[PDB]
Amino acid sequence: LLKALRSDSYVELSQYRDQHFRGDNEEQEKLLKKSCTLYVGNLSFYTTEEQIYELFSKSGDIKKIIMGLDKMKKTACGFCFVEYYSRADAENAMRYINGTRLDDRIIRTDWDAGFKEGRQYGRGRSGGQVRDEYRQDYDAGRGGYG
Amino acid sequence: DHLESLICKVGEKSACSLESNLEGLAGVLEADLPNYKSKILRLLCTVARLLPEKLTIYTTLVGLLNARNYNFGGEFVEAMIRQLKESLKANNYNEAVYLVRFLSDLVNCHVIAAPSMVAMFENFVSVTQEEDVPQVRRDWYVYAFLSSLPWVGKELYEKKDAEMDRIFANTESYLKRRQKTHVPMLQVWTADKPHPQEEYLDCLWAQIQKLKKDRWQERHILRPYLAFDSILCEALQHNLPPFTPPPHTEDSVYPMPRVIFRMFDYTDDPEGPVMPGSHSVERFVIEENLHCIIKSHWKERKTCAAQLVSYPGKNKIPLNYHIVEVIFAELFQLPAPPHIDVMYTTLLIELCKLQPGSLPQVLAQATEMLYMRLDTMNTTCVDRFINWFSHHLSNFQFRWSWEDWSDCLSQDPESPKPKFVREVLEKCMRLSYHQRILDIVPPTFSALCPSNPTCIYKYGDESSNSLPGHSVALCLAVAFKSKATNDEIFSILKDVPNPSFNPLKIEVFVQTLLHLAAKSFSHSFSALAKFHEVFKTLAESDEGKLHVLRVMFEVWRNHPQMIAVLVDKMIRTQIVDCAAVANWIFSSELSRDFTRLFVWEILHSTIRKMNKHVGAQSEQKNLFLVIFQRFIMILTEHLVRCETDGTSVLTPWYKNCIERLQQIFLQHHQIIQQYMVTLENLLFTAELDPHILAVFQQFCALQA
Ligand SMILES: CN1CN([C@@H]2O[C@H](COP(=O)(O)OP(=O)(O)OP(=O)(O)OC[C@H]3O[C@@H](n4cnc5c(=O)[nH]c(N)nc54)[C@H](O)[C@@H]3O)[C@@H](O)[C@H]2O)c2nc(N)[nH]c(=O)c21
Repeated sequence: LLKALRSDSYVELSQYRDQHFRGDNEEQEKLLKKSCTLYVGNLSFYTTEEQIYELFSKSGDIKKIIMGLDKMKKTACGFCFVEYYSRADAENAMRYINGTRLDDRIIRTDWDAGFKEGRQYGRGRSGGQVRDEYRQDYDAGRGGYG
Repeated sequence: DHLESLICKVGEKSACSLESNLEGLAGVLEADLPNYKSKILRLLCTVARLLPEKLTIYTTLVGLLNARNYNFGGEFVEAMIRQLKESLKANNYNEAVYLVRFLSDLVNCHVIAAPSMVAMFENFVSVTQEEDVPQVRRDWYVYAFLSSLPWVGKELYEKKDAEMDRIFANTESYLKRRQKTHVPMLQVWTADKPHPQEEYLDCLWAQIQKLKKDRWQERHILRPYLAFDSILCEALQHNLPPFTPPPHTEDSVYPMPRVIFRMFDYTDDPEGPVMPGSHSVERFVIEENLHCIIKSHWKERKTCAAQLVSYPGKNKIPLNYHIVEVIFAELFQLPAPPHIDVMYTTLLIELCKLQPGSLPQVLAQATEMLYMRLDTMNTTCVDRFINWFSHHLSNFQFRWSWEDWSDCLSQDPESPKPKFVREVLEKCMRLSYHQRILDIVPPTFSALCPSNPTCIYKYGDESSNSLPGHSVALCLAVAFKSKATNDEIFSILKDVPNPSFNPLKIEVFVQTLLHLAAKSFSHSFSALAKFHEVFKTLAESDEGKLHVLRVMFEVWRNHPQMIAVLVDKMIRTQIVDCAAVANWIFSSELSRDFTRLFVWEILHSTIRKMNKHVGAQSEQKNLFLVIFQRFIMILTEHLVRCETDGTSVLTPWYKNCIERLQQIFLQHHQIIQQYMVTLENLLFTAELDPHILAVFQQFCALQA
């Protein structure tokens, strides 16, 4: 074994950490490092569960996909969760699907500690995702302005 | 840590020359020999085994260290031989080859005496003399020898040309008697034009013949040690102890034979460097090193693309072409690619990003070529092509010059090209939507576009009051809306006549439960899970499961993706079993969509789930037996009907059927190997039409 050949940067944990996560940081990472669930960001509002299934199945069999919804309008707000049956399949989505297109948008994947009720809603004051509260630009696939 | 980084980094980006860095590293290692000889020996043996793409860089380093310290050189060599035996013992023949090549090139570095290597190679070729041993065993030792020649052939001949000629005689005689039964099962194309897809050993032999004819002179390999002729020449060499190939045992596993992928020649790149020919050792080395690079960096797509693009050689080559070719060679490799299919898609995207002014064009060109050669392309490879191309298109706004492929519009809809376009468009829609795809294609292609994936209800606003259990379902529609329980729906299904197993009860239950959930996948999954108790009851029978599938299909036959996800869910929740799904696939109901990709994706997904079932060897074996039977039967019927009606055997339907059977073996060869006796005695016997039997004999040749 060689350190250089073991390199797997795409599978490394990101800097994100659920602040609402009922638990310690060391514990949240403990779950992230064995998770088979991924958070997917920057999705178009008209991106469907079917399209996410077609794309993410290229790295393995999907157990469940939970679309992110506006805590008020209860509509797709631009993100989702994808759970795989095995860790290896989630990793290949992190290595090869992450950073590629879905509806002509570059999507981002990140390890997730595990789904829970309520985590599928936008924590944004307006209902959608937090990030949309600050964006200045006009995103046709995100409703427009912030 | 520190030493490992130094050794692994030598040869990379540097303000200094390679020779400079090499001599600079030899010095640093020599100095650490007293306190870290053990660690240095291990690290060197390791790069020799895991970094073959840098073979000459490290053989030179060893040569320089050997010159400064003859003792260390002898320990290194001894250590290499030991690792080789352990590699062979562990059935790691693939890594064993890199070690044999490392030892060979060491001769050029004046570390190992030429006679020693010649003696070892003689023992390698003697393996072809062993009796009652797998051909794949004999092949490997022959391959290990020949694939080493590009590096050490010259030296070995200039010192023992007499001994080398005896070896070549025995080698040639052996190659002449090998069986080629496997070839047809591993070729990406049956046509021998424009490029024959050659058996790996026949190709390598031809390349070595060309090298020998050229006085052992090749123009590609980088040999840093030629810059240290002063030091190395005055360096003492070491002898290799007699080598005895570990005897064949029932636990011996050898590499399967291969067929060389080939799609390019110098005429595909006229305004570029002259592409080394299919029968030159340069082509072999180039491809082997690029495959190795991908093997080393497959987990890091950006780093992998950078390493491929920075690939070095003694003379200029049309690298972009070699890179794209090697990638398709992996993607289309039979039985399977070395890495997960999706990696190749992202890898090509990363390469386009790195060579924006040249790679995209070479790729569009290759895509054009693959399309135009689709007529004799194997179905397994076509599936990967379809999946790559569509995925690729979705990352570039689905932009493509479809009019360049209008030649398919005037062909039989079952023919390869038009079928390919239809499957691609269908795949693109799954990554988008109907109207989207209908707009990206010219009007003359609207026909080849996928129909709109709309649900189908037999008891809808089109139905009639004169339908079996009509009103019973209409009452269920309200039952589901009013949020009822299993027990409630059960009693509602009581008012259904029996034309245990009740066909109508199941039909109205499915035709209604699915329709009222035709919204999303989660809407269906949540319905199956809710009334799961009802499903189990209604589908306890085998005819029950088979009917659930037949109804579900008549409800979602225009939404192939929904069928797939529904079938996968029912199996995982025990609503149906893998056996019922396998029978359903060969049922007359899907006879019209039998050649469509979704059918085989569902089958293979079903087999995969079965392969994961713990403690289900019997069930798994039976799943394969059933599949083979159904194939043997439909293929036989076709073959007999063609002999009785004097019709064409090789029809598009037949090409698919026979290749889908082949695909079962290719995709699950390791498991199926356990069924050899049962298959030779009960299913694939001498009684079968040779067309069918040949597929089984090809499968057996992979490890015979
Ligand atoms: C990015 N995510 C999100 N998630 C998971 O998705 C669910 C919905 O959560 P969401 O509405 O995306 O919000 P988060 O809880 O995820 O919060 P965020 O990190 O956006 O909080 C940022 C904080 O920073 C402050 N802030 C100041 N200025 C700015 C600015 O310009 N931009 C942004 N974005 N923030 C700014 C904010 O006030 C705030 O305090 C939910 O379940 C969540 O867990 C997710 N999951 C994973 N595994 N990985 C991810 O990357 C994400």
